[PDB]
Amino acid sequence: RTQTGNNTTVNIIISTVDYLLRVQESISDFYWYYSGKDVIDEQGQRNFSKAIQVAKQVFNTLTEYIQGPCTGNQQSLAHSRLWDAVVGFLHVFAHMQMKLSQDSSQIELLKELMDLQKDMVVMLLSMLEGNVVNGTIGKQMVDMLVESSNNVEMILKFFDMFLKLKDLTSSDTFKEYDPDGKGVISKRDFHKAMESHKHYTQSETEFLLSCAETDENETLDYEEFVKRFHEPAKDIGFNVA
Repeated sequence: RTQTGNNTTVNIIISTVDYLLRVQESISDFYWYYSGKDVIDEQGQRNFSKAIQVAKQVFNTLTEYIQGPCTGNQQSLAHSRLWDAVVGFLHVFAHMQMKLSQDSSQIELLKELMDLQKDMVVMLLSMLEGNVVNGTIGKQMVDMLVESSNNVEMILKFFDMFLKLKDLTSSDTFKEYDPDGKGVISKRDFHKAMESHKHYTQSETEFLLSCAETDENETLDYEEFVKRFHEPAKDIGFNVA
């Protein structure tokens, strides 16, 4: 952050945030290019993976900058352009979560995105280290949240909808559909089960049907379904909570 003995000082901490903003703008633009298209092709999907890797590394670097309650670095990121990048990532996460989940071919891209989201939330938590009551960092972070109100709401609804699935699949009223431990259940039984559970609205039910890949027998493995969706939700939502 500050080279005391040197005649000239360069803020590497701020430069890292500048690069993070520059790369998040490119990620948002590439998202907006792929938003209209129904499917993301292989080249775009790999470019997403490469950009997510770069952004994850930058987020880890910022987290290492700010941990060990480094108050100077925390104050520098507080006044830097980090909040705009966080808002952009929040928008991208809120929309790619709803888009990629429906498709069954971008599972790895969804996992990479969830890991990036987890690292962003870890960076925010490290910002909130050594916090004081009515501090400036908390005020700026809540301002960022209020600015990104809709995206956080969509992310939280996503997390709740995929966290209730563990209770749904552990319920006995769903367990009677699969009397054995084979764990393969039909889409018709799945739709009847979630409607009987009645903790899911119609929109949530149809979204969960869409998020489950269909085979020739119209049967799905709810074990792999829940292990794919619940656990990333149980981690990232815990960090957000």
